[PDB]
Amino acid sequence: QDADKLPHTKVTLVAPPQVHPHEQATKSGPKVVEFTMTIEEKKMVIDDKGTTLQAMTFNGSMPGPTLVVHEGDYVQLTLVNPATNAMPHNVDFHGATGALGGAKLTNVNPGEQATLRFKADRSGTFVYHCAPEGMVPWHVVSGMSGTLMVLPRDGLKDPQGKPLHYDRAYTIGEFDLYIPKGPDGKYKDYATLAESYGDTVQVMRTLTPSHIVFNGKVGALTGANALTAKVGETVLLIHSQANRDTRPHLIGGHGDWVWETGKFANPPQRDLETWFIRGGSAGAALYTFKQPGVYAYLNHNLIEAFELGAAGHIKVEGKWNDDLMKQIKAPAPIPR
Amino acid sequence: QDADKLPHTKVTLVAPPQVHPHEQATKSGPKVVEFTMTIEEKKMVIDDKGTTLQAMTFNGSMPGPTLVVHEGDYVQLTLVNPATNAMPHNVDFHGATGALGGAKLTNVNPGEQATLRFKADRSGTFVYHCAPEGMVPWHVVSGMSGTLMVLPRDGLKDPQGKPLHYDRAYTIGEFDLYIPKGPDGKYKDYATLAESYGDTVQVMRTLTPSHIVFNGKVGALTGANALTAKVGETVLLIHSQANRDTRPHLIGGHGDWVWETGKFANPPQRDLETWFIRGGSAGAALYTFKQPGVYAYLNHNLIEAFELGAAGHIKVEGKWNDDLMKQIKAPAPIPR
Amino acid sequence: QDADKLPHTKVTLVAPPQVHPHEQATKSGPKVVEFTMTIEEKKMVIDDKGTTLQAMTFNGSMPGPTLVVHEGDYVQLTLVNPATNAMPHNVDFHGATGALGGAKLTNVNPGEQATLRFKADRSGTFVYHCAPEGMVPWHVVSGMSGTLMVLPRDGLKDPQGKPLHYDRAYTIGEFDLYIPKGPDGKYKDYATLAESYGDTVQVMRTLTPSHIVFNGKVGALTGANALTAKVGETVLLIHSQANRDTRPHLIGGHGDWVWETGKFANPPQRDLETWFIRGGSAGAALYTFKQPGVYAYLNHNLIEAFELGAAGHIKVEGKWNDDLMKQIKAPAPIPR
Ligand SMILES: [Cu+2]
Ligand SMILES: [Cu+2]
Ligand SMILES: [Cu+2]
Ligand SMILES: [Cu+2]
Ligand SMILES: [Cu+2]
Ligand SMILES: [Cu+2]
Ligand SMILES: [Zn+2]
Ligand SMILES: [Zn+2]
Ligand SMILES: [Zn+2]
Repeated sequence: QDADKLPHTKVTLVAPPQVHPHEQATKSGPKVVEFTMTIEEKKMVIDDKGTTLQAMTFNGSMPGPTLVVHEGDYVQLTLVNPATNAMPHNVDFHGATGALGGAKLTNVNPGEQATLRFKADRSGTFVYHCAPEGMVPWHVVSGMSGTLMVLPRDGLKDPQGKPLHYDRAYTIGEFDLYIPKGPDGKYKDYATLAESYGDTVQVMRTLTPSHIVFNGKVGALTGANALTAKVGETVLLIHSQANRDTRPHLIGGHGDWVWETGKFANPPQRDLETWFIRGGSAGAALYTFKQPGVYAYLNHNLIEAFELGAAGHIKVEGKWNDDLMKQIKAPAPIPR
Repeated sequence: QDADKLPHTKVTLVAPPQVHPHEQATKSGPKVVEFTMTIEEKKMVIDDKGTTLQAMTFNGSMPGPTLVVHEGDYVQLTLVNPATNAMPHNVDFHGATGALGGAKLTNVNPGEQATLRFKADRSGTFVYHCAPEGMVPWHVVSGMSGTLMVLPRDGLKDPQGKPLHYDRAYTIGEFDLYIPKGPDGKYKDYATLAESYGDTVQVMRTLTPSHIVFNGKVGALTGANALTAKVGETVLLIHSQANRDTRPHLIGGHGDWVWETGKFANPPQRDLETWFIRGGSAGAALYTFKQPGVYAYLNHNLIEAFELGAAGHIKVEGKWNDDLMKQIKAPAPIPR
Repeated sequence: QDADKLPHTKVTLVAPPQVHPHEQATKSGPKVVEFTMTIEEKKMVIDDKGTTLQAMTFNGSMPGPTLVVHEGDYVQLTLVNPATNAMPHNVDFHGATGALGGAKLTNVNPGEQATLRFKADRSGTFVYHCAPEGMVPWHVVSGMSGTLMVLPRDGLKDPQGKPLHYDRAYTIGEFDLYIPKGPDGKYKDYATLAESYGDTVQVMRTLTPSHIVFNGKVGALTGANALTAKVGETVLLIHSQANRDTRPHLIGGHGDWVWETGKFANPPQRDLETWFIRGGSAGAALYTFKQPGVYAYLNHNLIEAFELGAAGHIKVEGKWNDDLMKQIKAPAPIPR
């Protein structure tokens, strides 16, 4: 026990899909790691036809940034709700024990801020999300979630206890969105956040999302914004879904080691084609690239991916390996 | 073999969320454990606006009571269908081998009763449900399911083979309900069970539940009816869903050890934030409370929980632990 | 490396639910295994009321046939798209590494054919499916998927490393179908494949299937077409779902050993009542029959099974075992 004896570090958060610099295995000791996050309500364009979402976010982004600590650290968050916002908010860390994830101790009306500490005594990727009483699903589906990664002190491990590592970490929040439609069957635009509410609840209750998006927008992780890697590189793909199940898949790739339930004291599974993230959870997959090219990373309900938007790209540099894959005969007429 | 050489015990069932008294590890030997259950059709109020369900139940409750035996025992059930009921019924134990779970050997018109025996040769929590030919989903979604827990003879075990135990067992049946609506868009009330049928089937086919409820009602496990524990206590949370997937989560807590597929010869997983119960199955989680307070136990599709009703509370007594969690700065104005 | 040094074998594919002859454990060495498949677009009757699907298939069947190799082999597929078809097509093997599963190297307009080779370096059942740019979900949901099983060289293994085997392999593709309805609320019939498109997309986007079917049709694996086994026999049930989650269950039976994620380097789970196939994946269960009779194999969302069609039968010959299950008292009046 006593956390007050311990050294402090301040961490500067970065925007998804990146994750702030951290060590995997560490020789360092339990610290009190300090973070600050600032809630921002805002309208966002979520697709290529100018449909908007009256959104709510931690730190301006969907998802919130990923916070990283080691098992044994103490997370200390200053949560700030500017008076420029319209709603109260709080925070529920699934990584934390007591007070409803910290939601009870972090209720912040606009103009307020609070500071929570909890011990990160359990390794894994864990969702955090806003949970204001009477209003939980709305705040979550409107964008208010992210990931806390608690790495084992000696870093990641395979089922045999052998070390595993990644060279690059990426963070993907998947967001099932419930955008209301007018009598004309066009999506509704709302002047304020409060005004989106009633109509939104009614779409939510149909359990049918209008949109399902990575990192805030259809196409968010495509084009200039595609993720990147090199043949030989190991990536950790962190995938959070605070409200609905999803099934990540890397087209042309695999999940070399996957913790689908996101909890690193458990052995991961290997060679996965498609894994499963349970709504209300974050999972983690390692992949070491072996072929160059553009890969698709997606929800493998293909409707949810291609029709609804749950899909991104990874652009991978390096040398083609004909042993792994070879075009023997290119497309050509069927021999007469 | 031969079951006829064996001693008999009669078990007196109790109503959910409690589970009848049983031993975990036992020095005792294979018995023929005798149970009796009586089907009851009845109208139930399922939410706080007086919406009713033309329900069908084992022993008067949703879910049915939980039956407990040890691996190697023989379950012997007398299933009674009173002439005061309108439908035939039977029973399908997923814990059992042959005759479609026992459904073929237990077809009981109103006024009849039958007695089934099967060997409980496989450990785990297992769903049982009514499965009358031509009418299976209807009977299941209208309430006719429950759990058979078959404990290992030497009790529960962690992945390393170390003993695990619970001090208190709770049983939660989650029920996706398909209540029809009138042209006025109000829920339909039906004078008889038979009359609910056609309209219900049509809602079912949309795969969109009107309600999703723990133990028969919205708010069933809240207020006076909240579950209870103490700091230091280990609870086993048994969660059945005979028809639809769900994703249990304990807010402010974890799944210390979880058998999401519900089968105790498999190693459980640890530190889970959210687990997954496959429709047609029962799972089991252990949690040892470390902080006092009211916890929410819920389906972490938050729409299904807060809008539709898949949520309950656990009221936990004891001493707050500031090491685990501490309000450093309560909500207060953002410093100018 | 070099695949060109290696011997070739030609495999003759068979129609589901059968799987072409293969060895489990093998003393043989890495070969280049050659397959050819021919795409066929066609109208199919999918239920007992003459509803049709403008379908697209590999080799004339839903699902495609199952291709079997051993870990270390090279799969070499000649994919043929006859000029009698209307669409371009390709193939994405989840078992393969690079070029989007091989989709990029296999784009075949009608009248063309291509040949792909990749190394099957990872054991498991893996989905393959057509993935033509701009048109992926449509081709997949209209029938274009199947399984590649890559067996370990020394065959299947339990979590302790002990050998496992099957005597009979069956392959089940489950297909969520999105059949449009007219203003009269009857299913739409389409003269051409291209004409089904726009309406189909709109049903897809509701994420509500009109039909969910094993192997192309409601009742496909029932009656004369039921699967078969004997008491004492071990079956491997391969279950693919290229687009949507499903939850296989064997009524009256179990999953003795189950790889729900379908990847044989992972330990399987035992005693499962219901397992979970993630959309975009194939899983595998072993079961050794202990009782004769007709079993139901189904998606245990019972609505999806009985209302929508995700259910088949297994007819099992042999001797009843009263130790496992016994009708103690048949149905008879409740004693006065
Ligand atoms: Cu909020
Ligand atoms: Cu939560
Ligand atoms: Cu019944
Ligand atoms: Cu069942
Ligand atoms: Cu195609
Ligand atoms: Cu795919
Ligand atoms: Zn590396
Ligand atoms: Zn205890
Ligand atoms: Zn055998």
